Amino acid sequence: EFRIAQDVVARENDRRASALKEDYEALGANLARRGVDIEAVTAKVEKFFVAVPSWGVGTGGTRFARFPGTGEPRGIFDKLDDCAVIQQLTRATPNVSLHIPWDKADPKELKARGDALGLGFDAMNSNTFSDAPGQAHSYKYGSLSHTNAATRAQAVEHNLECIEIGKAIGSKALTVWIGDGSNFPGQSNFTRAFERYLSAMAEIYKGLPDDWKLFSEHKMYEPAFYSTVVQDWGTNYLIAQTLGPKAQCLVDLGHHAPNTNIEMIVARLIQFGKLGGFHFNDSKYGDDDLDAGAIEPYRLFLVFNELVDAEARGVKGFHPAHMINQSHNVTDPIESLINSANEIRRAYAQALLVDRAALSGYQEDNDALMATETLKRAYRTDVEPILAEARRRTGGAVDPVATYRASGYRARVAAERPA
Amino acid sequence: EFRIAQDVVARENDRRASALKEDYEALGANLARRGVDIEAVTAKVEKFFVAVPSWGVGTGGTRFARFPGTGEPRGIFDKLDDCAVIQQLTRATPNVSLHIPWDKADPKELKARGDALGLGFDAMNSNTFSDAPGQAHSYKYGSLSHTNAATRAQAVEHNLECIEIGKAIGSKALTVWIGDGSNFPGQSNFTRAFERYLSAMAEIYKGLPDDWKLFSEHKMYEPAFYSTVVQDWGTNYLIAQTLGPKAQCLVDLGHHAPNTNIEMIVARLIQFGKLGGFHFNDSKYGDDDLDAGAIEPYRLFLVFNELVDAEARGVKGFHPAHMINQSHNVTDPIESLINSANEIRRAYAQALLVDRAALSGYQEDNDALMATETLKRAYRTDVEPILAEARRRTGGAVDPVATYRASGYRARVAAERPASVAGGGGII
Amino acid sequence: FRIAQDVVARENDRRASALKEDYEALGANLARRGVDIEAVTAKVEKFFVAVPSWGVGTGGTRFARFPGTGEPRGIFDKLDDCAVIQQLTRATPNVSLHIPWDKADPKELKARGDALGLGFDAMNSNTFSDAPGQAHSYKYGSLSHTNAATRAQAVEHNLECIEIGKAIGSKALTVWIGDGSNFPGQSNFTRAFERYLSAMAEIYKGLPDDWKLFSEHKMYEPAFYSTVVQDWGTNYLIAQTLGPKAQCLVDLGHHAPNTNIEMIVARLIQFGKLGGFHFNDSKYGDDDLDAGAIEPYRLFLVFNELVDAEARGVKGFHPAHMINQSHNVTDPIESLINSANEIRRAYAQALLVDRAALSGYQEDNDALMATETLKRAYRTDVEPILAEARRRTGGAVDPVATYRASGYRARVAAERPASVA
Amino acid sequence: FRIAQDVVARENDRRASALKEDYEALGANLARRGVDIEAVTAKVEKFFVAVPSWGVGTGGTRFARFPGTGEPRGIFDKLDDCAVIQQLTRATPNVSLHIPWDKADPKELKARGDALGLGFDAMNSNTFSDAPGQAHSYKYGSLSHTNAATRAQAVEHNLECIEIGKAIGSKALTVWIGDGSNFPGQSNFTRAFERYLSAMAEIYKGLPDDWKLFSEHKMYEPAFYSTVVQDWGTNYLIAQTLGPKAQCLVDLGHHAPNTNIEMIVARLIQFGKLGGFHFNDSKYGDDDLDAGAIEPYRLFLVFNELVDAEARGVKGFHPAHMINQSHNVTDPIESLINSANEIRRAYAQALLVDRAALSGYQEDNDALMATETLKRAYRTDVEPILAEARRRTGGAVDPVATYRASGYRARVAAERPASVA
Ligand SMILES: C[C@@H]1O[C@@](O)(CO)[C@H](O)[C@H]1O
Ligand SMILES: C[C@@H]1O[C@@](O)(CO)[C@H](O)[C@H]1O
Ligand SMILES: C[C@@H]1O[C@@](O)(CO)[C@H](O)[C@H]1O
Ligand SMILES: C[C@@H]1O[C@@](O)(CO)[C@H](O)[C@H]1O
Ligand SMILES: [Mn+2]
Ligand SMILES: [Mn+2]
Ligand SMILES: [Mn+2]
Ligand SMILES: [Mn+2]
Ligand SMILES: [Mn+2]
Ligand SMILES: [Mn+2]
Ligand SMILES: [Mn+2]
Ligand SMILES: [Mn+2]
Repeated sequence: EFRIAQDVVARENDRRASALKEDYEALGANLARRGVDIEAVTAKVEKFFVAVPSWGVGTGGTRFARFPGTGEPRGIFDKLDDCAVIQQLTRATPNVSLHIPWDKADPKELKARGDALGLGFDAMNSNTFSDAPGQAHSYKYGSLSHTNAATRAQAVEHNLECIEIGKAIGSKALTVWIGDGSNFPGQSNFTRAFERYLSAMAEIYKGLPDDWKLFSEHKMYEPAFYSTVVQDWGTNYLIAQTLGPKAQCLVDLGHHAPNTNIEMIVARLIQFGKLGGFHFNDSKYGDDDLDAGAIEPYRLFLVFNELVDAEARGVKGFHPAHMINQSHNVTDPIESLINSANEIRRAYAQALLVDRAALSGYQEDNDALMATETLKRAYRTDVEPILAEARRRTGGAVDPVATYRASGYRARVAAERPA
Repeated sequence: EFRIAQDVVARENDRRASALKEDYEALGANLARRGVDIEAVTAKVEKFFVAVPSWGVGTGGTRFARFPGTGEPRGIFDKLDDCAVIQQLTRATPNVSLHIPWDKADPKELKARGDALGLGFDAMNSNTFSDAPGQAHSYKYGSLSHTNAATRAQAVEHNLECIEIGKAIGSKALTVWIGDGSNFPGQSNFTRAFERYLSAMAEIYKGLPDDWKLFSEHKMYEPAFYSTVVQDWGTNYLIAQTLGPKAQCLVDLGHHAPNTNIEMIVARLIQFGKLGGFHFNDSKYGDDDLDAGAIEPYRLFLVFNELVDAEARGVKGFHPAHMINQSHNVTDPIESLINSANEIRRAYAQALLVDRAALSGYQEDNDALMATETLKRAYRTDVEPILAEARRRTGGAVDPVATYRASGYRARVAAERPASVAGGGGII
Repeated sequence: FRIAQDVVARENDRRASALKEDYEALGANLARRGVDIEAVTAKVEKFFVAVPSWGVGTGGTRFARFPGTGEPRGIFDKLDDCAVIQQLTRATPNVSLHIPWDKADPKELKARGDALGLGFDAMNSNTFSDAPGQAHSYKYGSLSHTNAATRAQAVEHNLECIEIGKAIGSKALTVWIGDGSNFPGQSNFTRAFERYLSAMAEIYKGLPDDWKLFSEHKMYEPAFYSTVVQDWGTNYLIAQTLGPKAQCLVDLGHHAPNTNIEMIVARLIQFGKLGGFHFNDSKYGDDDLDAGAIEPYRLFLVFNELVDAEARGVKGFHPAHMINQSHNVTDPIESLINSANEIRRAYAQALLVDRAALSGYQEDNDALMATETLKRAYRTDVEPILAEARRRTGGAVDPVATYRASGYRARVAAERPASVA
Repeated sequence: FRIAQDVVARENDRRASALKEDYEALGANLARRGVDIEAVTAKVEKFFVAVPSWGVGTGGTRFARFPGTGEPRGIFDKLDDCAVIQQLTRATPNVSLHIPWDKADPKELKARGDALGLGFDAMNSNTFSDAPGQAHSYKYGSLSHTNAATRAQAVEHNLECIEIGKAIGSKALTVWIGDGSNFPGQSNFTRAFERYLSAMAEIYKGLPDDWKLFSEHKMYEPAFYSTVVQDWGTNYLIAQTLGPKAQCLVDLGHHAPNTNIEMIVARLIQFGKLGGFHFNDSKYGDDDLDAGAIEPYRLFLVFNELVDAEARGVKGFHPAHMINQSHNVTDPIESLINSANEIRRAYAQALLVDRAALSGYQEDNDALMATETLKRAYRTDVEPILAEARRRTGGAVDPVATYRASGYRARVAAERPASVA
């Protein structure tokens, strides 16, 4: 089925078709002069997918307040319905990331709804950073690394349950992010807490299917404000290496210390085969969870530059999971996810334009200026025509947000859902 | 009234009296050899007070979750009862800061309960960073600087109501902290938003009694994640200078960019007569709101060093409002506030030990090493005996938290108040 | 001509066809967006940024300096090199001098400038290092030093900078000092600032009627605990205290991690104290890297504030624009060329912003479309506009390629002896 | 003896009475706390930290260097000054050399060391700067340079450092390089690291059976975009890859803002790769300030992790301790004296932590009492312990006071020619 009327999509596409043809043909000619086939780029772009977070479909908030908009989803099924719009218009978000227990519901019904909407499911996300109804042990002082054996056991069991749910809907990975840490010096013994965490994760790994991957995710701080067990990529590497071949590291762009060179972390994990996936978003201060590329678009391009270089270097078996992990506090969640998915494809497309042979030459000759200008020649290229054409050719909209607004979807769900 | 039984306080004090006498006498002898009269220090420490936040006695949380403890206060009345315990045991927190509309209630009752508990009221706190039930205009996109005139008017009226409540309870100041800002480049026109904020604040200023002060509080980020209207002390100064004599700047320790020299900001505000007050807490990453001094005790000392320097140079018209502004997510709120107030008095006491004459001499001759060592000689001094003796002589506890736990207060209120439930924090 | 005209023409012709195709395509796209590319190119052709005399030589860190070939031996060699940057980019007609590094007969400096087609921007004083024969050391400070005689010496140095500037055509003095402390207690924050204010008041008295005095803040380095002029708040206090001729200079790399710099720019403009800019890029500290090489969007956002000021009708707004960088691992001339290009790039994109649309989205709190409105401008590849601007004004379509084709570096390497001691 | 024995004795007797009072008072307080002050003093007396030979000379920034009087020039003058620090603090018996700065006949160095009562700690190689006559420049890197001959030259230099070390009593080589990039694209992150690992493997082969190889990470400077060995994660990969003799060196000021450094220390210890420390303090970047002058609690928290290990004697836990600072505005000897003091101070306080009580509060999740347990130790003024340890071992009760009373600085100023009177 189609959440957005096909006639609206056709209408809004035809309205912008002439201009797109002009821009696409112009870009094609420019690229041809640069020895690049625009068709080959568009072909790869229409194959690039990034998962949308079920929890980012509703309006997000801070510890100070939540300001919901109209037609907020009542649950996971409404969320899937809204995710269907993002995929229909961008054609870059075929899979949805579920969060348990936030999205707990009959797995069979979830799969049924997903299939009907043309949506698949990406990595499952466990939640032991908050307490659920009737929970025997609280995670106030931790979960997988809690000092209490029974609490760690309960946390392990929760993760295994997430795996069961995922196996029923077609998910092939479990992402584990916990808030475990301390707010005061001395509250936790750094090493003992990490030892407890490794032991618990070993139990989860033992219950991990052999066609699944286990992603551990580091974060410098929040909710813990003094120390965090899985605080950075170094600790994360130790975890993945210790657990096994199926265990890898997930890199969330907003989880690093100020000024960190994140693209280098990406390169390092790839070199040692532990880059499991990404959580895309942008930020300026902390884990701001803003729309991808809205603050620092070049950094996003530089991360993708390392991914494309890995392919160019001949790295094998490298298929990192791509997921958006954002909070939309002051915009229509659907529009933000739409443009964020767009921005990720934008950075990817520009990375594909880098003249790898030229760059390699400038790197070997230590021609720093031309090496950086080689990256800029790709990054400065406005690939919007490629992104728009890719969408058009695949059933999407030339201008996703414009078509979304022309459809009146928000007003529609606002009337179908409570205030 | 005595939230904590006097027999328990006396008992727990006598149990530690012998050791305290020994430590106090030893420190007194050491200070004497250093030309300092311990009695003079203790006398000033007993008179140093810092306000406790009414909302601080309840367990706090993050956007990810909240894990309330037992006996959580139901409202302002329960909160005042808990604050009374902090004051009784530390004798450093006689005043409480209210937040509206969280603590809205009959002013007469608030004053009556405060007087009965031996508590006064510090600066009022307005709230236009969240929406209340039945509110006509949302603050989602701002309040005092919102693009919608009616929304700014509503925010102004709210602040004026806070002043009215404050006058009725004995308060003499209004602290204004808003989340106003943007999460995306272009969303807000920096200049126009600030102009709107200034115009609205001018209206609030007009409602200030002759003996009141208006404190604007800067914050680098959160809830706004790209830009914030009142983002730093520079913008804050422009605000205070523009509004008038009654307008000053409030400095919250955890509201600055990484590595910022906060003690210099304090000095600058004092120099230009705009240091309105402080919001004490500690942090390591962002506006962590941790227990004061639990992370960087020396920084707290350095801030107080600037305060004592001004307090010693007879800086006239210098009465900065001191307040604790913390969130207690993994401890008993009352215990943390107790030790936080203690740490603040600790930093103050150590600042009092600094040999100002010696320091000035080393500054003039550019003797950096001895200048810094002069501060360290004061900071390295364990003033706990002075803090404990000050509490003992004023009706407090030698060891506040030990006495608190010995009284069984938490278990008591846990049995009198309804149970709470853990839940999310606001992310979804 | 530092670079042979036949080389510039040859390299321009080689790229003319492609430039025509790209410029005409961009023109059509902009026309569809309601923008006149000719109007934008006409404005870009007139955007100038000053080149630092000290940036034409290779820079270094406290750990090492690795000079290249043909390093300029003095200010005259430096001006000759700056002439190359102006000839090829046509965006750097003025040079910033630093005293005493560039001390020389003002008449000779002026004569060399005129001969090369170069002017002089704001003068820069230096009381963050000791020169020979100095009666007092600046080890513990200069304008804010505890010793009155030392402050007096620093004041006289700044006045000498003004005298030199008056003779060569300069109209402003930029004052950046390292004054601060490395240890808590070493300095009395307030007294040090008062000392600074008194000294600057004396320097202000020496300013001609049409001159400006720019004070520059910096969070740290060389002082690692406190710095007298540490941020824009202190800087504003200085400017407001000194008078109408005193304004603040904003150096992009002098702010705390994560600082919203573009907002500082907006605040200073609102209160009429934005004197000028020191452009460069950075990732960690005051890295002094080529402008826009690290965070091109931030550079655009700063220019967005500058263009908005013009749109709001701010009167008498003529901020000074200067590049302040250190080239440690590249040919200084090439980096300055591309840095000047990046600055014009950000400026050009700022001009493309549909502010009519932006104002509507801001009023309606449509954050998504507001940010997308800025992005539609920023995502636009304005290189064809920059290249055409150069073609029309005697510059090179591809400045660095032309510079390399000219063999200029090898030429000066053969003419200039490398320092041995 | 660099410092006259009569001066040391005189300045000790002058402060003996007060010390007796303070030491006894602290001893009584600790006894009421179940702690034997003597056990602490005995351990403090044996805690040593190496002094950098280059640390006794005045340091500077990229903007300027302001030398003091009697600047030591050459390793011999430097060792003479280092001897003063050891004589007065008794906490710095070993000196760390830096090659080629300290190049000299090994037999002569060893002889001078023995004569002054000084030993030698880890050797430090230098491939972050170019020495005269050098065949290949390190401008674009050293061990990870793209040019094979340059990497070979860097490897040979490090092997030479090992040979010098073997001749003087050293048992480790610390490798810190500036290798990195200033621009995105300049370096291929992975290939540069591959080259580094291969080059380090060659240096590893030259290590005697009882030697250690310490690689040191640094976020930035001299590289301002990326650094090959940028953090502890990369450092761990290096040490684990090279072998048992390879470990990581943690320099306090080489981390990103807000980093929890004590956790990094704990992680390295758990995996047996904590080779040693480079002590100093900072507020902004790699400020290289006097240890504990800015954040004394952080220093204590680092030592809390060390003592937690020293108490149990963890496998592979025998960290080398070294001071790595730059003294730009103080007498280098005085700063090193007080820095070594602060290091012993933090160690002594960490020794006071009631581990049993702490472990209990950690298991019960009593965060408030757990942190208060650390504070009870940290708030304790251990100066009497540090002073008594010095007095009992031939040092000075008040090191800096004795240093000034001796007139040493004026003495060496009279023996050493400055650049200018
Ligand atoms: C939504 C949650 O946010 C995190 O990035 C933690 O900040 C994690 O990846 C998800 O579980
Ligand atoms: C509790 C609130 O927190 C703030 O510090 C803002 O972060 C403000 O001072 C109070 O209103
Ligand atoms: C080159 C110098 O560098 C500064 O930016 C200070 O860091 C100043 O503007 C100039 O004097
Ligand atoms: C003195 C040098 O400084 C470093 O810390 C690098 O910043 C290194 O450890 C030493 O070689
Ligand atoms: Mn994430
Ligand atoms: Mn996150
Ligand atoms: Mn506050
Ligand atoms: Mn706050
Ligand atoms: Mn500058
Ligand atoms: Mn600078
Ligand atoms: Mn080091
Ligand atoms: Mn260093």
